[PDB]
Amino acid sequence: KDSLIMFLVEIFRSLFVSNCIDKNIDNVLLSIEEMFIDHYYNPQHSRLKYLIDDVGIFFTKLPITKAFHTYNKKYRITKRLYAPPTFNEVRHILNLAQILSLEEGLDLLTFDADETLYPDGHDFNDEVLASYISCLLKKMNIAIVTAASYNNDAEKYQKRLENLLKYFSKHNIKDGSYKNFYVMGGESNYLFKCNEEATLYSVPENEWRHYKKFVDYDTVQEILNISEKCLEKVIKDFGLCAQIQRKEKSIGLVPNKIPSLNIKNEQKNYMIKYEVLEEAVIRIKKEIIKNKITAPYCAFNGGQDLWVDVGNKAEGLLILQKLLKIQKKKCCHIGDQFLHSGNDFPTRFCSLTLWVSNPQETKACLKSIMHLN
Amino acid sequence: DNIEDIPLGSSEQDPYDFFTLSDRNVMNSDMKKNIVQWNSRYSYNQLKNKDSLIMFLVEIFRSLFVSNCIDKNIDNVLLSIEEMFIDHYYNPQHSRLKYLIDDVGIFFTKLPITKAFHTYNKKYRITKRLYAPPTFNEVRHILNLAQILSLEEGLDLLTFDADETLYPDGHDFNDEVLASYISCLLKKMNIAIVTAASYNNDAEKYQKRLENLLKYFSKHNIKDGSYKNFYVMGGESNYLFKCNEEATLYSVPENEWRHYKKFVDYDTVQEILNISEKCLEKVIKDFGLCAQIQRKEKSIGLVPNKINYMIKYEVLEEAVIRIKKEIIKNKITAPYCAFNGGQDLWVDVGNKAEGLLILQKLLKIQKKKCCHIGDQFLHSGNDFPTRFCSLTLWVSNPQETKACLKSIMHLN
Amino acid sequence: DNIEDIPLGSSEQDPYDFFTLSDRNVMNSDMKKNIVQWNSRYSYNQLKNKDSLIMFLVEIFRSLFVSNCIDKNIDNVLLSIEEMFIDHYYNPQHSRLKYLIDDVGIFFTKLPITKAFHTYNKKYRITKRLYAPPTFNEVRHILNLAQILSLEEGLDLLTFDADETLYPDGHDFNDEVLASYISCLLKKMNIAIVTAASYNNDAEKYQKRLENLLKYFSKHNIKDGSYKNFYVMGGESNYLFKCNEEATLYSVPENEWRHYKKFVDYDTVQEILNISEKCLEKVIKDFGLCAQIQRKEKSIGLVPNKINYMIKYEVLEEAVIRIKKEIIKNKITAPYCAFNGGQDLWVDVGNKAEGLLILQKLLKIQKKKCCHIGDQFLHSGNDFPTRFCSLTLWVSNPQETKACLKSIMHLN
Amino acid sequence: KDSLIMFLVEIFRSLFVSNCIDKNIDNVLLSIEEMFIDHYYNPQHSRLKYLIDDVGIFFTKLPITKAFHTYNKKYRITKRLYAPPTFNEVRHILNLAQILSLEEGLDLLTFDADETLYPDGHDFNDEVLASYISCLLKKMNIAIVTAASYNNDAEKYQKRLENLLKYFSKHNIKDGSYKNFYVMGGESNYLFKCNEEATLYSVPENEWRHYKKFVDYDTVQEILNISEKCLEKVIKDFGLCAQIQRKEKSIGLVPNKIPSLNIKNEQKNYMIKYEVLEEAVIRIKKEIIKNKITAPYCAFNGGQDLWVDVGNKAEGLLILQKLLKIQKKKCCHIGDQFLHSGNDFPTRFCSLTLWVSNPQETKACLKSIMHLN
Repeated sequence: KDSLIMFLVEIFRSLFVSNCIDKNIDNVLLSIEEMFIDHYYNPQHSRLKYLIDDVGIFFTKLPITKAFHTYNKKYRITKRLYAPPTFNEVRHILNLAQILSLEEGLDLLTFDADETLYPDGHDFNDEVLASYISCLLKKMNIAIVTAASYNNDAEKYQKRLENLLKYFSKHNIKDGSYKNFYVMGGESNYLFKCNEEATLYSVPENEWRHYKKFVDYDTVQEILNISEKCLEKVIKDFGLCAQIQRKEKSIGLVPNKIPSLNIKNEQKNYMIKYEVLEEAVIRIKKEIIKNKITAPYCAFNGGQDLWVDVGNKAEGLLILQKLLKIQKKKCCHIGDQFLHSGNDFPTRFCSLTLWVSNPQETKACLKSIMHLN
Repeated sequence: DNIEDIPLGSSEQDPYDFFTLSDRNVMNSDMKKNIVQWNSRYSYNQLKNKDSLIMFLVEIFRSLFVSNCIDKNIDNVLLSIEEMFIDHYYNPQHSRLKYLIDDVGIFFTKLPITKAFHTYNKKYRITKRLYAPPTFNEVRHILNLAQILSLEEGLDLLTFDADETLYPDGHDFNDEVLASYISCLLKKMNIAIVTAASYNNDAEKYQKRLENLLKYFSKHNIKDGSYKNFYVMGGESNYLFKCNEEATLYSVPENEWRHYKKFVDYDTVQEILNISEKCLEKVIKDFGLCAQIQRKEKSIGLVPNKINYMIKYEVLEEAVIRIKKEIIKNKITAPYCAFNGGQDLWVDVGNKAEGLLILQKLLKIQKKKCCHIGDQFLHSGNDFPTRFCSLTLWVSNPQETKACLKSIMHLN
Repeated sequence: DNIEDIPLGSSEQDPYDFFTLSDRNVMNSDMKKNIVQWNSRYSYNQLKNKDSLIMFLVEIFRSLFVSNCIDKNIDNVLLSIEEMFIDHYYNPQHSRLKYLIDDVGIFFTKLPITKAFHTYNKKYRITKRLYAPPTFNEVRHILNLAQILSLEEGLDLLTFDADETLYPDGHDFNDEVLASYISCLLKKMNIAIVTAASYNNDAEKYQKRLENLLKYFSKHNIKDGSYKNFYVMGGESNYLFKCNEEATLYSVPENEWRHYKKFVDYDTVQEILNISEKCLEKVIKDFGLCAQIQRKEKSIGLVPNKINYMIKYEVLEEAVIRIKKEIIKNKITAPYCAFNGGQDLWVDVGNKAEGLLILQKLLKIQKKKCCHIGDQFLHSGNDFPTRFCSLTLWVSNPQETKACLKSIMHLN
Repeated sequence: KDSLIMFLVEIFRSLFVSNCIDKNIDNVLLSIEEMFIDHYYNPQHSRLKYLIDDVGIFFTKLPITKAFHTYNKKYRITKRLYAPPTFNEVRHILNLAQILSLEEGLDLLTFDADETLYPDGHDFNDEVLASYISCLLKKMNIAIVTAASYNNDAEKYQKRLENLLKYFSKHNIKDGSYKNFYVMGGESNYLFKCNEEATLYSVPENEWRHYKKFVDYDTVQEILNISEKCLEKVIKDFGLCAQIQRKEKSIGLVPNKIPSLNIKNEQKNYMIKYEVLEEAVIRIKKEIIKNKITAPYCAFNGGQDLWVDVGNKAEGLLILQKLLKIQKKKCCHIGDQFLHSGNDFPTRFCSLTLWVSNPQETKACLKSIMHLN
């Protein structure tokens, strides 16, 4: 799951079953906060490292006590006699705590666009969410990391973000704010910026090529050929109706449309069992590790088709960090961890990370970002 | 055979959920739901509680897979499990399968679980997976296949949990392809619809949700008198409707079916609603909720206010347990159902198991010839006991309901 | 208040143990027993089943320790737990503590758990441990301290599970230091001994095990008539003996105490023994065991043959469950106890909870003024319900029994 | 616990609940055996490595199927309708499987003397067990690893093994078998052999010094001083009545005798809570790791007193292996894993290891060693 959330959940459970969760529990909260701050400083030798081995690194001193006190007044979770705090609520607590930790401020806010901004299969379609990103764009750089691989063609990427770009053109671009907006395609392969006319344009590759570690063209082609052989073997033994699609630095297994239960004349994408997709992801990672590949890559499920890309969203996050000359403490990222189950590419060590189950919680977290100043 | 002797425990609580997998607000698309079932710590206890028999088979197949022998001749293990299943069919009480699992229920047919496994495996080749063992969704598909293949003789009654399968996300019936399967099945066998919605005795309100479906019924079914076999049940076991010549529901006279339902002195009914109303009012005050209470004749509910204002899922669970505890505190033995919906809370003085038995006794159908289409993710086990009333099939989405009904259509 | 309404479930089974921590053959010295309690996967489910209330406190203190606040002012958590304990003392049925734990039982005294924690911590400084949280053995010591400190008014009855505490490894009583504590306590309060051994109505055989203890009784206690308060109970609740002028046991007349025990038609008693004897004979044949069956008037047992030939512990567990299942198959409702000893198997048509209540009613003692010294590792929960009859203390070895009795000696 | 045992236990449980455990289950057993042999060959890339990460290395092809079939006829564990196979029984199965795996034979048999041979606090006192070691001594070298630290004084070590040495003198030493017997004191610090007169004598340190990796005298003294400071701090805050005892290369915390509950005039060793001893072991390991000590050492509980020695029983096992010029496949060790809870010194990778809860199971395992030839 996520060992840190389970740590706080189990503590709150045991505090609840003692029938003292609604009294003054500041001694427990302050002790947990002092332990969290003691992991902020001297992280490798903190006591939290022994209690939880996969804490990672904390880049800010979060006020978990003040965050709990603030959230509890809003939802009154301590008043419930029969329902103790849940996994979802503790996730909300740590989200508010991470926002409150950034007292000095941040300059880079990144969104895993596949997970939070647009609902998969459609374009940006949230007028209120565009307004929150709008006012925040003025104060800080906002970057968008998207897994779509359209090479460096900015028109295809604009089709998904057209509504937000139209909002930019109407209200943001007036006072030079528009320069702060950045978009990252592929995983770390294509970069796009915004212009005065509110239209996406690809940044020259030579400007940001030096920041990223080079990956040999022979090595990536080796990766795609391995993935092609595995996907072909997986289609053969499961008798699937899918095909392998190869991009410049991307390869995926996409289902073929077939006539289905709709009578006479209609189509539906061939449903591939989610279990078969996970089996394929494990086979691909097993074969890639067998060939001793050090180059970073990401093989993810993400819906009904499987895709293997070179580079990970963490690499694009660190690219934007090093390019904009921002320290790691002053940048945060909004992304959903339910979609990436096994991780191995989680950015908990690259930048601050927020967990937001649906676009409505994104509005709530972005409202808190507005209130922070 | 009777609701009085059937085990309910309406005022019990399933062990608490900290991960809130039932929260269909956070879980959104089916992709995120399927991720958590792979991780055992995320969903184990919640899962097995919904259907322990399936989990029992998951553990056997898991050990078969990790022994690296799941793809060899495993017919000895499967035949042994089938032999336990048949021995539980012949002698359900005090069987050995009953000893292993207390809540296994009753089997009404000889389950050919071996053939169901061989056929399901041959179609999807799930045994070829070297790194992913068979998951919970696939063994529940096998149990569906085993129950369909078991049902060799035929059916007379088909029942649908209408809130779960027929209505998309609370909307009205809007699946024309599904109507064709339902119409062809009504021609051959009786079709019963049980829905938790309580619209008093207003037949037009119940028809409004089934308006699209009844249009297909009037187009093709009205020709051969199959419409008489169609029945709808309101409340949970409180109101009964049949179909007339036109595509409109007409209420069955109360005197015709009154005796089949277990008697409730009615004074207790409104005592239940008064306790629930006081608890919900206190819950609204305590959490400052923006909601309204809708009270029916024998039903009461807590519904969010129109913008819909969001009610915290955990507050809904808190209020359900408060109502059950306060109902115990007044020592009320009447069978009822207080369930936690996605956005709404509802307390009904009926149970869908009670209405299923009422439909069985009215139509004078034996239990072997009765089946039920229902999703076991949403309904708690204490409110509706699984496989105690009839054969039970599990369907997660309208597509699997289509496939099950198509397979039932080609029966024998 | 009565054995008839008390919850037994004599024919139930505790969830199976794969690690066999109860196997005192493999576990040998107390060092190896203490190792496994630190690992949660080794002993969790088995432990909590023996005393869930203690485990409930372990989880709270575990979360307090991992919060790195167990050594700060934790009096708010402890006072809240104490407030739940007192609320469970006033209203045990339907209390909130009863909601958290179903098998908590009844409290007969206001537990000062806060003071018991503060005193136990101040003596051993268990809160100073930075890497090891408080274990199960230390919280069960605190519960012992909380129950002794709770008992403020005083005692009239003291009961010993003789098989567990008095006899060393099945030998006769051979602890002269313990006799002094027992003698001083008899002077002030009545002392009752319940032992599972069944020697028919032979008072000399029961005395042979207590011969060393009765020598001390005759030396110091006989002077002040305290010997009259001493009572011994054979079988499990079948035979009763008192003390006479000399250091010899004399049987209490049956007519004096017959009515207190729940009636058994006796014909069922021998039906139970016949079922058990047939099951044990089949078990001996099936596993080729070298053992003998000893049948008493109202007791029957399976005992290893003299060289002692070793009987596999798991075969003993298998035979216990076989006997319970076959007893159910004949639908026998009489309260009995079939327990799995270390080397022997025994089926008694009595229960130590039934005999404890018989001693309570005979001496006309209120439950608040009754206590029991017993080890909860050996006795299963279904046979002897914990804290349903009187206050219960947990003792692992003769040394802790000495310390508890010394603390009881200085009471008020 | 021990992940491998749990693997077999859970499989046997699921086989039992299917009500097929008494039928022909050779397909499951042979598949598990083939998987075990496939981890014997190419161990780093075996499928067992993925299913169980801590399998370690297997030095022989064990016949787990034949071992189960042999054991089942003896105890009829498949006939039990209500009790599935336990942790103890599966441990017995793997013991028999490891014995049967040594078809070619072994030349070195080692006993953790603290755990199996003598019951703690007493000397060797098993006439029948001495007979089994007697006949086995002729065919193979038998070594004894004991944690007692008496320097290189052979008289103190003979006091614990006097009964077995007397058995050696009467029946073994007649035909030159006595030369095979070896004893290892400390952990890997003192070595003893047997002579014609059946009396222990210390082997010269220079003969076997080269095989063991050298540990600086400054480093071991650093270890003992750290342990002395920790034990002193532990005695101070718990108010214990114990004292620190320092040997050449050993240091321990030993309880002080105090007058106890026995009236007037008697003594008893001060009881130290087992929880305090575990807390001290963790503190000592934490401080030693903080000072970056690479030298092998062992800090164990083992009763009522705590002892910290330099070197581990694994080092003595490998010393005797390299000294006697024996391949790892032809040597086994009999020791109990209940006493060493957290391990970190388990010899599952050094040699074959048997698990034997009491001296009676040692007699049973040594009878099987007799039957192997």
